[PDB]
Amino acid sequence: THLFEGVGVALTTPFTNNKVNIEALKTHVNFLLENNAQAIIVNGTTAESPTLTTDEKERILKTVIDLVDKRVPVIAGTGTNDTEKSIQASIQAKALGADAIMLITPYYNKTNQRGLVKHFEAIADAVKLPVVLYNVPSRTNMTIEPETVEILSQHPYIVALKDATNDFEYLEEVKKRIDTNSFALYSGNDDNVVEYYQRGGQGVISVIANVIPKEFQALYDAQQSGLDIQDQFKPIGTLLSALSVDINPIPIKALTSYLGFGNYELRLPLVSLEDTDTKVLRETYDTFKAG
Amino acid sequence: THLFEGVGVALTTPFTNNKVNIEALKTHVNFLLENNAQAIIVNGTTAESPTLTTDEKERILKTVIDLVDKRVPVIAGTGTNDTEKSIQASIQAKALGADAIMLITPYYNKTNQRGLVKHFEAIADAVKLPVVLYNVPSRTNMTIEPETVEILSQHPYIVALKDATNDFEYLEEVKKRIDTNSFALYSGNDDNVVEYYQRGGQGVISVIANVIPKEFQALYDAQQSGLDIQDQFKPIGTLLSALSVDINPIPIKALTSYLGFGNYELRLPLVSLEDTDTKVLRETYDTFKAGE
Repeated sequence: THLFEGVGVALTTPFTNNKVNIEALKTHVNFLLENNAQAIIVNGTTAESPTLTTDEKERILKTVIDLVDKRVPVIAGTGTNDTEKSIQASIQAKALGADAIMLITPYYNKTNQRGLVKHFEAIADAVKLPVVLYNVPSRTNMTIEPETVEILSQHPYIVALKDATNDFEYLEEVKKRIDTNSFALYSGNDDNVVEYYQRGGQGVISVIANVIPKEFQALYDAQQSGLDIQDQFKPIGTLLSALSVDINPIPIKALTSYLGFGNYELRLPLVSLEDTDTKVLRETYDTFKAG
Repeated sequence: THLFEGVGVALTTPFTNNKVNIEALKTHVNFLLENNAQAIIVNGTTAESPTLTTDEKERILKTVIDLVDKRVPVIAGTGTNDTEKSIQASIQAKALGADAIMLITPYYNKTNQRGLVKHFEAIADAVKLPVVLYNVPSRTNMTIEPETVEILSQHPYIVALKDATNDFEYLEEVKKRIDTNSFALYSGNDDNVVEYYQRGGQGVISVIANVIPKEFQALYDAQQSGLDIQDQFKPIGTLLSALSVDINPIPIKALTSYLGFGNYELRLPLVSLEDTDTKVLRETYDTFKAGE
């Protein structure tokens, strides 16, 4: 079947004075579960994984796993641009209790399509746990071509794709090529959801659900039931345009902190929004909530 | 005032049965020095730094430094998308004796221009060695804006830019803003050197100079003496076209192994060329050499 359907949260990392704050992470995760998140996706870029130490990643994953306590799937981002290191992080995540792992394509080194297959399959064979492929060309400069998706979807452990392609010709080429009964397609881009849902996607792995999980999941449920969400989505679109102001997770963290999850901090090389922009974004959020 | 001028080599890592071949590293570095390479850039993408263990990176850089023995600068690629990590690798590089560090912009996470300054300067302040900034939007998806390049050149230890934008309006905008007498502009794209040299660049940091260092440096020496290199470049251009068959360093290692620097191996996620393509590529090298 599927790991989940609807909204997964690309969970942010709460910092206090540059330290991971466990009490706040616990509080955030519980807030997510209570507000209908269908999965917690851990240590992705939204969590700033490129600057987390291996230890922090481990502390964060175990905390999430143990708190969530089997309530929804916990999906650990473990792939990096190094295949051996990816195998090892994946193996360790399995041992900690992850329900699944998520593997970005290589980046910075990149690789070719045949090299992708080798890489993804090496890790999936080693770990034998559901694998969510992650394709985001605006951060990797490479893609998982549709024919590469069919090949990979044929692997018994590789069951899903987070597609932040934001390219609807590519989604259509992928659907023609897989079986959604057993291979799920999740948008990696909050603001394409109305069309992504309408085109047969299984849900979304979401930034904005870090702070509006209830209304984002409720948007999914509405259309799944047969309703039109094109207009319903607008007030959310307005909030998403405000979030456009800088590279994720620089803006979203202004909102997680605003809700009391960590201070407003980002680890170098990221930097927090300046005062003016922080205030505007928070106000745009308050405005969404009143309505 | 520059670290070097002309051709620096983005050094490739020699693997034999998936292990760094130290004697081949040594033989290769002497080959480069003897064919007038002007600098050696260690542990970059061309060296497959993303798949090297911390141990390997360090054995590789210690070998190069001790062998080069201060003959040309040895510039350690140390930057990564991770500031803190980048600082510690850079302090370790200095302690092994590197002359300069190279610091690509962040990638995957990326950052904005303001954060770029904080990233590069925090490393620059902490290591206190000459820094070469490296901008390669086709692998990072971000850029160091000309006005950002300007700001960073004020920094005491930021002395150069390896520029792989392959964008000449960009180049001219950066020239307008910095002083090339004290801030060097090195191309990072082997195939634009003819234009890069006519527009006042200080050299190149090169992939193909892994195997034809003598020719590639002589091409620079030629235009520098006031000779036109446009036509003289073509045979080199022909070889580079053949090198674009796949993603660096996948093709170049088909040629370094060919010259006996390691076997033709790449660490996953990269894979070697199919050996049919490996054959075409080697013959094309051979054809370049025979033309001589």
